[PDB]
Amino acid sequence: IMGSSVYITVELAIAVLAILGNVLVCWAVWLNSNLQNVTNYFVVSLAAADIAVGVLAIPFAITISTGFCAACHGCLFIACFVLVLTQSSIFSLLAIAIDRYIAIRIPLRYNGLVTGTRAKGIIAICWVLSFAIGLTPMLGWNNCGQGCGEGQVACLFEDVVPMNYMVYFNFFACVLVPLLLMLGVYLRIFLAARRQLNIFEMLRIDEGLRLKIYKDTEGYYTIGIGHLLTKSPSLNAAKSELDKAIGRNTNGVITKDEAEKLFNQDVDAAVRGILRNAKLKPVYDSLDAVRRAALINMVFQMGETGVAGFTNSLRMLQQKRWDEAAVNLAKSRWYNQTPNRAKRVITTFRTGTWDAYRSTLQKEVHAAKSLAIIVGLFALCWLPLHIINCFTFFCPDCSHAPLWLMYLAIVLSHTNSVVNPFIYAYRIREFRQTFRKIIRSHVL
Ligand SMILES: CCNC(=O)[C@H]1O[C@@H](n2cnc3c(NCC(c4ccccc4)c4ccccc4)nc(C(=O)NCCNC(=O)NC4CCN(c5ccccn5)CC4)nc32)[C@H](O)[C@@H]1O
Repeated sequence: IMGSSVYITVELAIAVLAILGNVLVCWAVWLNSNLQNVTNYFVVSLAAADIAVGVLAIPFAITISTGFCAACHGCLFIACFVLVLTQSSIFSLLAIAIDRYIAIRIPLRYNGLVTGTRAKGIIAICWVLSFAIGLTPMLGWNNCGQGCGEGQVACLFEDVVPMNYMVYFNFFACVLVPLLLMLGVYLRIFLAARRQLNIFEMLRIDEGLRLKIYKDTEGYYTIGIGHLLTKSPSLNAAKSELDKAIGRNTNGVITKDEAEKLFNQDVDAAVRGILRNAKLKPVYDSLDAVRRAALINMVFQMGETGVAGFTNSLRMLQQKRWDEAAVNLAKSRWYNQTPNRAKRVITTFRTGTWDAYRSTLQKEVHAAKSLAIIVGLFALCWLPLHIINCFTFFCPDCSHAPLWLMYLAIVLSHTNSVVNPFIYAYRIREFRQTFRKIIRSHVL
């Protein structure tokens, strides 16, 4: 079997899978309303980039390898488009990555930051950037300012696209940097996923963390986790009290480190409050650190009068009757009014461990494994090819990778540029379910 014949065959087999698989992803997002959030706007956008990679880029990439005599600029144009379209995937994959970072690590600012308007804008930015970079060769940086006769060359990627372009501008800027950002995103999600738990993380999950001043339920300026600054209607008075509490000019913004110093002051304040209260003091003294955190949690929610309202349930906690206490607390107005928060706090009371709060993280251990898969593929599929280029460009004298290896590298580059949404999308239950619903219907 001819080598070239095996290349064209595998490459078109990829072309089709790309089309079929990614249509599938856009189909799912079209039916299921519950899939029509903003993340999936980035997913579809990649879906689409990848469809054009399958329908256009791959056929042009094949052409580029046959070496027929073409007008240099005609063959430059074909070459450029494959660069544009593969470029679009990479960046579009990166928007997906950055979308996830914000959704997992700064979830209280995600809506008012990645809205539908901005998403569509960011997609414009990706596509415009792809053209800018991929069309650069045509604006002059190319291999034919000065066999086949005059004006024509053998149509092969390396005959029209300069190797210094591909290494210095394209590799370093359009593969290495995107990859490196994706790596940092993965790692930072991972550290969030597997974070150590304590009273600070506990209340962040229940109340949120703000690093910037916001007006509250009833118009009062606040910061961190639940920290009232002033009742005064002035942002300027608010920031002034913030500076006095922190110890520098904030301009209304703090660090996570600093909001922990605040939270701890508020905790000390709740403990002092509890110690003065004769209905709570004994219950608090009898408990262990983690159940103490549960008791303090209720207080931050209801104040101390309210917590002292649970006479029966407080009694049972003092007598160490955990299951009997849990059931008692679950009958309240508190449970019915805010059930998620209460069930987590009641489990904490039942167990003396952080389990209820740990489970809240399993959805981001999920997200981190996904990013890991994407980034690992991405490195696998894009590096051999660009590493091959660098060796050719820096060390032209030295031993070559053999033909089948160099060509496999291209095949790999195009596999990632197609099967990327699908893996991300396949690992989500809501997608996986919709896939099944089409497959056992419109197909059959
Ligand atoms: C977002 C970024 N986008 C991309 O990276 C996309 O752009 C395309 N691309 C990116 N570098 C590409 C690239 N490097 C050129 C590289 C090479 C060649 C073949 C396979 C992989 C890499 C090369 C290395 C060394 C010398 C010249 C080119 N060759 C092609 C592309 O068609 N080659 C196929 C067509 N040529 C050829 O058979 N020449 C032959 C190969 C064997 N000979 C050798 C070998 C060693 C030394 C001298 N002579 C004679 C020339 N395509 C590329 C590819 O589709 C990527 O997905």
